[PDB]
Amino acid sequence: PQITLWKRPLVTIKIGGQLKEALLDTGADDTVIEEMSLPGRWKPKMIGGIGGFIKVRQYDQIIIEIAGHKAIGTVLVGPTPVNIIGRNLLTQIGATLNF
Amino acid sequence: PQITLWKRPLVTIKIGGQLKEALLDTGADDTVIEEMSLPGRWKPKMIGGIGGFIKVRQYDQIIIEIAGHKAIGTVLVGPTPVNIIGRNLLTQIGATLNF
Ligand SMILES: CC(C)(C)NC(=O)[C@@H]1C[C@@H]2CCCC[C@@H]2CN1C[C@@H](O)[C@H](Cc1ccccc1)NC(=O)[C@H](CC(N)=O)NC(=O)c1ccc2ccccc2n1
Ligand SMILES: [Cl-]
Ligand SMILES: [Cl-]
Ligand SMILES: [Cl-]
Ligand SMILES: [Cl-]
Ligand SMILES: [Cl-]
Ligand SMILES: [Cl-]
Ligand code: NA
Repeated sequence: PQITLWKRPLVTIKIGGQLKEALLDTGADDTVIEEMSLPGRWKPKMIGGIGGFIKVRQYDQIIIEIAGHKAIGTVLVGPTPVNIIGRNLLTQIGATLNF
Repeated sequence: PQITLWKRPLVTIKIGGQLKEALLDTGADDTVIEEMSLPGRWKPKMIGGIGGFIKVRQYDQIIIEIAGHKAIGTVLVGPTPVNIIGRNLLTQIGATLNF
């Protein structure tokens, strides 16, 4: 499907067995998800945005469903006010920006 | 025109007669440009993202060119580490997300 940008590009995702809303974000290098109880090994990482950096948990090889597309990759979990799907997973599902 | 996301989606912009590089960011409501001198009336605003908030100058009705496309809209000027083209201008250049 094709998504115009008149509204935030929000989609349903599945992660750890749970349905969530997240923002398709071409301006993000990485995927960051709100604090949740996710199984898997992780390590601490700093990630940055406008306003500086936050401390997140980095989980590798996490299976995530994005608008019905499966993808496996790194997920960061931390105090974001919004779930965002970054380029590391957008590429996995074949997303592109067109105009 | 189609842009894959294996790398940051950066393009050349012209603002205030100066050339700059900016990120096309479907996750950003607003367009934010690094500190520069811009003619025009403006008002203070604070905008928020991953590490929190920054103070910006809001300029309305700025003529800007993005990847060869003309647009006129609101531009926020402030201490962002990366120039960002948000949805307010991406809709004017007819960007869509495909996947
Ligand atoms: C630009 C503004 C209008 C502030 N909007 C936003 O920030 C909204 C805020 C929303 C709510 C909080 C959760 C994030 C979403 C999406 N964003 C946009 C969103 O696209 C935002 C834009 C951006 C890009 C680069 C640098 C700064 C900011 N990207 C990001 O926040 C991602 C997060 C990540 N690490 O994956 N940052 C980066 O990918 C990134 C890249 C280069 C950097 C260089 C120096 C410092 C920081 C850097 N951060
Ligand atoms: Cl809009
Ligand atoms: Cl566990
Ligand atoms: Cl290169
Ligand atoms: Cl000033
Ligand atoms: Cl005006
Ligand atoms: Cl003109
Ligand atoms: Na041109």
